[PDB]
Amino acid sequence: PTINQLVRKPRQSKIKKSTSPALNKGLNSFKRELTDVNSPQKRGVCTRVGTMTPKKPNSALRKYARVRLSNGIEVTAYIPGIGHNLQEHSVVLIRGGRVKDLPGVRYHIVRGALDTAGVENRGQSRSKYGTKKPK
Amino acid sequence: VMTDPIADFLTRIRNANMVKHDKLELPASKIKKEIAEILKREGFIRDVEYIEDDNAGTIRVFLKYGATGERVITGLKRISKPGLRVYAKSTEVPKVLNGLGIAIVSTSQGVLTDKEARAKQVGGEVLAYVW
Amino acid sequence: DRNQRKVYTGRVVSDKMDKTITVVVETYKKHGLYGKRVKYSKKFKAHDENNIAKTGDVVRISETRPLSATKHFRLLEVVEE
Amino acid sequence: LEERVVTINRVAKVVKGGRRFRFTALVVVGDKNGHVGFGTGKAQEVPDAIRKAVEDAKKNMVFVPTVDTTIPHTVVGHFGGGEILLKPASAGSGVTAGGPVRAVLELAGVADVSSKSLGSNTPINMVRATIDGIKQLKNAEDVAKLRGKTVEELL
Amino acid sequence: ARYTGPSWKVSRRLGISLSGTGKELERRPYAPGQHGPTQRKKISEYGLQQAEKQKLRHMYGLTERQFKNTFNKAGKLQGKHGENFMILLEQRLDNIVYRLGLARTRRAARQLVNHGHITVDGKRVDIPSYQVSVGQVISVREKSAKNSAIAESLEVSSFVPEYVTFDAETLTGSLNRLPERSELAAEINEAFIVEFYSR
Amino acid sequence: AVKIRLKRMGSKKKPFYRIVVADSRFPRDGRSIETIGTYNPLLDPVEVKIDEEATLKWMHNGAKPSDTVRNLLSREGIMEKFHNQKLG
RNA sequence: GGUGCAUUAGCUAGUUGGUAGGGUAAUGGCCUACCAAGGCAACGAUGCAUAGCCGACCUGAGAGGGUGAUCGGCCACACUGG
RNA sequence: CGGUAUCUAACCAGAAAGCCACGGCUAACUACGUGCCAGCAGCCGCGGUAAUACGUAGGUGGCAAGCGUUGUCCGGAUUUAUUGGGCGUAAAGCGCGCGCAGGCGGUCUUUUAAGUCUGAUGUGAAAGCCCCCGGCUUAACCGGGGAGGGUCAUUGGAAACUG
Ligand SMILES: [Mg+2]
Ligand SMILES: [Mg+2]
Ligand SMILES: [Mg+2]
Ligand SMILES: [Mg+2]
Ligand SMILES: [Mg+2]
Ligand SMILES: [Mg+2]
Ligand SMILES: [Mg+2]
Ligand SMILES: [Mg+2]
Ligand SMILES: [Mg+2]
Ligand SMILES: [Mg+2]
Ligand SMILES: [Mg+2]
Ligand SMILES: [Mg+2]
Ligand SMILES: [Mg+2]
Ligand SMILES: [Mg+2]
Ligand SMILES: [Mg+2]
Ligand SMILES: [Mg+2]
Ligand SMILES: [Mg+2]
Ligand SMILES: [Mg+2]
Ligand SMILES: [Mg+2]
Ligand SMILES: [Mg+2]
Ligand SMILES: [Mg+2]
Ligand SMILES: [Mg+2]
Ligand SMILES: [Mg+2]
Ligand SMILES: [Mg+2]
Ligand SMILES: [Mg+2]
Ligand SMILES: [Mg+2]
Ligand SMILES: [Mg+2]
Ligand SMILES: [Mg+2]
Ligand SMILES: [Mg+2]
Ligand SMILES: [Mg+2]
Ligand SMILES: [Mg+2]
Ligand SMILES: [Mg+2]
Ligand SMILES: [Mg+2]
Ligand SMILES: [Mg+2]
Ligand SMILES: [Mg+2]
Ligand SMILES: [Mg+2]
Ligand SMILES: [Mg+2]
Ligand SMILES: [Mg+2]
Ligand SMILES: [Mg+2]
Ligand SMILES: [Mg+2]
Ligand SMILES: [Mg+2]
Ligand SMILES: [Mg+2]
Ligand SMILES: [Mg+2]
Ligand SMILES: [Mg+2]
Ligand SMILES: [Mg+2]
Ligand SMILES: [Mg+2]
Ligand SMILES: [Mg+2]
Ligand SMILES: [Mg+2]
Ligand SMILES: [Mg+2]
Ligand SMILES: [Mg+2]
Ligand SMILES: [Mg+2]
Ligand SMILES: [Mg+2]
Ligand SMILES: [Mg+2]
Ligand SMILES: [Mg+2]
Ligand SMILES: [Mg+2]
Ligand SMILES: [Mg+2]
Repeated sequence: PTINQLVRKPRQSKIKKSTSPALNKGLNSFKRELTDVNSPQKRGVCTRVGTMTPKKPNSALRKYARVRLSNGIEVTAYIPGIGHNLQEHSVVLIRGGRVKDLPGVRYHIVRGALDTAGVENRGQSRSKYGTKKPK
Repeated sequence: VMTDPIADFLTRIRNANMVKHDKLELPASKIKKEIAEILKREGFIRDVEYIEDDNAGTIRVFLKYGATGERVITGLKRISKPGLRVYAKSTEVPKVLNGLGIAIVSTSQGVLTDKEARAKQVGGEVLAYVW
Repeated sequence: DRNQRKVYTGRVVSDKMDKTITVVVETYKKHGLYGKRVKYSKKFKAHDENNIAKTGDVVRISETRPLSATKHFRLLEVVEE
Repeated sequence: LEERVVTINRVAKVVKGGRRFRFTALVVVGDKNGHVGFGTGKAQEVPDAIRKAVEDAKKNMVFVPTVDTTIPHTVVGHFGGGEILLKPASAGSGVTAGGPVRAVLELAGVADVSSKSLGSNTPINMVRATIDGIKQLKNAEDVAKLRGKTVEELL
Repeated sequence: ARYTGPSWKVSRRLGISLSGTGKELERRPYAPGQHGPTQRKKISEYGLQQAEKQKLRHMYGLTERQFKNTFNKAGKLQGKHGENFMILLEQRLDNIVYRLGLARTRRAARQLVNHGHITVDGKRVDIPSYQVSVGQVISVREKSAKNSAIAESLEVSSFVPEYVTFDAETLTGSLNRLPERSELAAEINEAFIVEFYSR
Repeated sequence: AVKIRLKRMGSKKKPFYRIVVADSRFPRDGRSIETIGTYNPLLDPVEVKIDEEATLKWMHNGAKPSDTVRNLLSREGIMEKFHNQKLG
């Protein structure tokens, strides 16, 4: 563009898109409106516990959960590790991170932080999956 | 030449350098008069001749090539243009190729290079880079 | 030693009011990011004691105390009519 | 000479019976005094490809001017989709350059240069672009003789 | 001291003797671990620069958060960045005690400066990072200048570098001048440290 | 009630005051009119610095000192000079 | 001098100016009586959304981008309205 | 604050090290178990019977009283390009014209000083960044002096370029 063309109507850059849109929304009950607060974690109650099959070319049976957050937003999470104690109407803590195989999943349940517990007989990478020191 | 007589004068030289011409002529002016002389002083060209005409006269610039046919001028450009003028403060007068080139600045003490413009503690409008 | 006041100059634009005029002042600011000299134009109100001026004249105005709701300049002198 | 390989690429041509593979190796060769060159060679085994490139490279030497352990001024190389600007740096600052543009500056014997590749990042064109910039590079005594001046008068 | 662990395997992984000459590379001069007698590998540009930062900081045995901090304040000095960065390391209290011959190894000088056995200008110093200056009388506390360890560590020791003057009778020393980058081991390519901290 | 007093600086348990002239209203460490000197109460023979020309210029304009600064202006022989200043 | 929107184009009726007066520490449509019909806007008025402002802070080769927690200056507020 | 900082004496190596990574980007490897299962994943992508990519042990590598994960901002991103990009075929020339405002404008002389350059005076508080000194056993931290920072105001000059 000419300099004059760029004085009458300057340059406006593209805007960024958040990968975890349900984590930067807060709630307050009095005004019944959604607030704009960035938060590393949120907690909610899991309403459905089960599995689905991943997309090609993977073929395992992946465990998931359907939680209802503390701002009212309904999202789908993923349970890492081997074996979980989660049932319906359990209280879990959730965090960002998208699993590529599972289509709708965008969050990722943190283990050992709340009613959900750490994996049994874990020896390495043990701070993840939240299990204590064997010694 | 319709909006810049000075960019036309600069771009005639660059066009004639490429095909290794030995001479070019163009309509004259008072400011193109001063640029041609500055160049001659630093040995960028060989000589300048002025011709009287009916209206405004012309000017002939004798391009200089070293031995083995190696060009003396590597390139030119225009800095302050009608769509956007640039003026340089006394300490903002730039160095071109770490002094291996020159810059032509139009100070209040006439048209000068960047070498002696900052030796007089003056600034002005920056016209061109020649290296 | 006595302190001074700001003085401007410009063109009368309208005379449709009683005992006052409307001068316009133009200057060459530069744009913030591209550094191009752009025109700036802000127009004032001046106290015309006796309707001296006419539209399109060149006049000088000097600052005073607030004389009305908007006017706070006085007509100092006229140059070109 | 102190050759340094840059990239080894495995290309293929498909034939009526299938694909026939090959290896192309890019090599930069130079001595730390100020001469450097590059070459390429295609063969069917990696050690065979390298030998051809070194033999090819030793016939394309170019000279770099290195006033005060640095390049004289700043230049921008340009070859196809590859573009690279070189700028002198202060003494003791090391070589600040990318993958294949650093190879031709360390081999050439330069110590203090900064650069940045503004175009594509194909190794074959990031070496042509750097060598092109080396061409436009010229010392003070060389300019002084051309313009009929003295080195003292210029600076 | 701070790296309370084996010292031979640090040299073997890096490939140079951090404790004098050949003392820990006489037998098995290859990297530690299960492998090392098997084969070697090809070092990348990252591995070439990262293997020389580790040559310095394990030579003086100081942590990373302190290695980086002293690299920035050497960047405000006159001269060349890597040149200055290496004379500051030579100027810590540990090295100065080690240079004089009071200790066999820097891991012994550090455990000596730590406990207060040395005095600078008649005052106790309980810390090893004290950045000593030119012409400060480095001495030993007049309560333990008879210990067998320090006495056994002088005769069994080497000569003295030029930039330090030491009296075994008076147990005193001083930095006569700062070195000029040629006095030390100079086995480290200082340009790779400076390039590494700009990646 | 313009007056000259001390503004507390330095770290915890290591005070260092800065002799300043300010109103009686603005906060202890807040806005002031100008700074005159320093006063280090920790080392034994106290180190104090005074302008010697601004302070006298201020005491004439009604800027009464505080309790401690009067002592500091006493040992300096600068509050005696104000007494002879009025008599002369 | 420092913001987003035209998928917000007209806004204004003590509003713009004048003559006499009242009021205030003080000039002034600040308020009043009479006369007049002006004034602002594509150099963005009007409306909606959002936000306390700055010294400064983080990043960057720089030009810039993002922020206004701690400490200092100014403003505004004190359950909501007068 | 408070018998707090600091100092002196007697005896103990005795009470005081974890965290995640090891296909490549990226420093750093082999055994056993499982067999498109269980599972890993930031991207490329790994698991179907020899898995340096899943799980454990041995061994290594980066940090270290911390080490990782997640969220948010700048960088890399020349990916809004004034510095610093483009439009024949990759995204990108209005279907074409007449024209208001606006942007830009051939040669020479005299004059003005709005833009431009320059000298002096006033100011841009303290703290912060930076430079030079000094005090805590060093450092962080804390003191003293300075520098920088304005399309800033008043005032005096220059006349090459734009008006
Ligand atoms: Mg992006
Ligand atoms: Mg989105
Ligand atoms: Mg993620
Ligand atoms: Mg205005
Ligand atoms: Mg080109
Ligand atoms: Mg191109
Ligand atoms: Mg190398
Ligand atoms: Mg620490
Ligand atoms: Mg530097
Ligand atoms: Mg730096
Ligand atoms: Mg005392
Ligand atoms: Mg703001
Ligand atoms: Mg009145
Ligand atoms: Mg009033
Ligand atoms: Mg009316
Ligand atoms: Mg109207
Ligand atoms: Mg309009
Ligand atoms: Mg509103
Ligand atoms: Mg609101
Ligand atoms: Mg608000
Ligand atoms: Mg950048
Ligand atoms: Mg900045
Ligand atoms: Mg900003
Ligand atoms: Mg905050
Ligand atoms: Mg608060
Ligand atoms: Mg105010
Ligand atoms: Mg207030
Ligand atoms: Mg109030
Ligand atoms: Mg309340
Ligand atoms: Mg013992
Ligand atoms: Mg893992
Ligand atoms: Mg892996
Ligand atoms: Mg594994
Ligand atoms: Mg281990
Ligand atoms: Mg380890
Ligand atoms: Mg950018
Ligand atoms: Mg984009
Ligand atoms: Mg551009
Ligand atoms: Mg493009
Ligand atoms: Mg499109
Ligand atoms: Mg197209
Ligand atoms: Mg067409
Ligand atoms: Mg049209
Ligand atoms: Mg027109
Ligand atoms: Mg003209
Ligand atoms: Mg003219
Ligand atoms: Mg300040
Ligand atoms: Mg601050
Ligand atoms: Mg000190
Ligand atoms: Mg400080
Ligand atoms: Mg200071
Ligand atoms: Mg004149
Ligand atoms: Mg003239
Ligand atoms: Mg004149
Ligand atoms: Mg015009
Ligand atoms: Mg003119």
